[PDB]
Amino acid sequence: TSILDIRQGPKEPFRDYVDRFYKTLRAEQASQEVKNWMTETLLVQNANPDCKTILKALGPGATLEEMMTACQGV
Amino acid sequence: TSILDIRQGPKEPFRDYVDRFYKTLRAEQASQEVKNWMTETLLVQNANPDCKTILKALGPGATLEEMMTACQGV
Amino acid sequence: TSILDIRQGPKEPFRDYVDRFYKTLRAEQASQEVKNWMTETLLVQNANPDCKTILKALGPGATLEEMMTACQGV
Amino acid sequence: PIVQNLQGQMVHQAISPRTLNAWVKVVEEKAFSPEVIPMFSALSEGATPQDLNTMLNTVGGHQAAMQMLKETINEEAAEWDRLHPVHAGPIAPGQMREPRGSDIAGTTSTLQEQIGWMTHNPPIPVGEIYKRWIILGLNKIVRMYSP
Amino acid sequence: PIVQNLQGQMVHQAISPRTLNAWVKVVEEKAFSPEVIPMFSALSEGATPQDLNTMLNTVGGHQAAMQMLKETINEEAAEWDRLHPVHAGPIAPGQMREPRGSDIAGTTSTLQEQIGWMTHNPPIPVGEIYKRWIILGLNKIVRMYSP
Amino acid sequence: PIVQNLQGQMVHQAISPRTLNAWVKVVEEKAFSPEVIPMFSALSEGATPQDLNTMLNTVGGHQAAMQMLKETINEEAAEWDRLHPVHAGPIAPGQMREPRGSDIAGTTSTLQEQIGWMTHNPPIPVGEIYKRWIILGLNKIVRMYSP
Repeated sequence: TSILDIRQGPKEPFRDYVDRFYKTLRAEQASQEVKNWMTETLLVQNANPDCKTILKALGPGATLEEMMTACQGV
Repeated sequence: TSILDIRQGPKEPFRDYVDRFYKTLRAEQASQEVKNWMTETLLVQNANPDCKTILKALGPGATLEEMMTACQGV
Repeated sequence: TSILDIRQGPKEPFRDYVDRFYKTLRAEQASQEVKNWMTETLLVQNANPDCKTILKALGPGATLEEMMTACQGV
Repeated sequence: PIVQNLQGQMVHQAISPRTLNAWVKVVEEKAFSPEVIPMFSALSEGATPQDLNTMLNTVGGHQAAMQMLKETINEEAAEWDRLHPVHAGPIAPGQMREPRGSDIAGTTSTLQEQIGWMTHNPPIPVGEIYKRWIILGLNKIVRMYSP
Repeated sequence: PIVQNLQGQMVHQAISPRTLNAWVKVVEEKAFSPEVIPMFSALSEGATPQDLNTMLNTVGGHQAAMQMLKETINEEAAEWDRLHPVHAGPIAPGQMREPRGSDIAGTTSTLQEQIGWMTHNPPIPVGEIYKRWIILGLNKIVRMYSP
Repeated sequence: PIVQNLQGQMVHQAISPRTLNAWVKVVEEKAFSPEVIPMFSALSEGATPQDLNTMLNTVGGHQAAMQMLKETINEEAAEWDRLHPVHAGPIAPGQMREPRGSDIAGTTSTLQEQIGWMTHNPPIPVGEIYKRWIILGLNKIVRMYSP
């Protein structure tokens, strides 16, 4: 399965999705800079509308514990 | 789960509750003095009315074997 | 469970009871003299009427193999 | 633990994983049963305080008991400090310092310090002092956890 | 790991498969539970950075946590470089180079280099520096993964 | 593998059955998962080419992958021969011969020859050259077997 095919379900907790992401990211062998680009970009983009909304409110500069606690009720 | 969310059931033995308390207390990383404050305070406060009543009769200065044997029939 | 609470059933073989006794006696930490007193006293006292009757006929001075073979059919 | 080497000196060697796991498994299977105390005693042969905290800290479950023990270890330690006062004047350059309750509990002492005390001549049995506190506290537990 | 040989010198020896598997099994069974940290600490006794990356890289599952840890290891490493600046002028022929955050993380250093630093006199405890970062990052995880 | 003996020399010793079985079990359980590569790397510490063919030949199952790997090993070997031409004139009596791709793959060399190259001064790391080919071919597999 390709990294672009990794997406969050409509009922799937973000948490279970983030695990899937760094597992597939774990099978990507690209430069770190590209993998940083993938992190800030693709993760949020394939996140579900309800959490996506939430993550837009965190702004930039956000870290994984704060994202992970931010989308917990969703 | 937060330490404030730890409470004793209406049919739950105190013993099973005290185990839950020092497990969650085991995941708190606060200063010892604060953790002493939590011990004397929160444990009794979230204890059930029947045992709570019992524990009020032990007075202060009480130790865990005496609390644990005090609320055994409850 | 306390040592005073150890008693022989009405259908329970003595043997299974004597095992229970020296297990609980194994969790008592008292002086040997007191534990000797417990041996000659409490064991027979909480023994069932049918075997109790039997043990009264052995008299004093009796040892465990003779008690254990004495109450075997009971 | 501190063991004797082939050369004929006492040196520290680490405790083994299937020893560790055997300690774990005993606790899993026999919980508060009395057989735990001889068992402990055998597996604590030649052990340091540091190794004894390792064994206590690696427990999972029975946290009410683990707290009761801790509090017994500190009481017994408080009692060590009470009974044995600190000694007169400054510590000699030629000598090493006397232990406190917390050095016996392993807390304020380092490993090399724990090896100094035990290997030195006369040796001091800080393991055996902690061992009695553990066994004493084990009696407390056993007596309580009897039903 | 780097262990003491019978002859009385510190030499490297490889870590054992049932040690490896015991590390695996702990993670399988107790996931993020606190007992993992003393457990880790025992199994990391005398371990190299190289062996510590081996242990982290051999994890399967919990990839969100594994990424959070990585990022903590790099932060703690970035902080090592910040706090300890590089030293004045060229490196002496008679001496060996001071480590950076990435040498501590094992990344920029070789094994023989990791053995130079630890075995040399004075020795530098690059294991124990990485160990705190691992334990610190373990606290982060434990605190998050509490429910 | 070729290990250091107590006397302070490098001698060959055989690999252990529960090491062998641990290699088998990894493959059984985690198939093409990435954790297989650090795992491999640890269990290949100090290993010969001969031992590496033993490990590859003892696989059961996943024969499409095993063939892809073989063919990668030969490609990487063909590339070794290309990049490193044979040397000028006849082989010296005082010296031992340079390896080819097939000596690295273990095929054309004998064990004593594999021990000559590795133990001799300078030593040549024919294990580490095969190891990269294995790891490279492992990447090929991992990337393909991603779904």
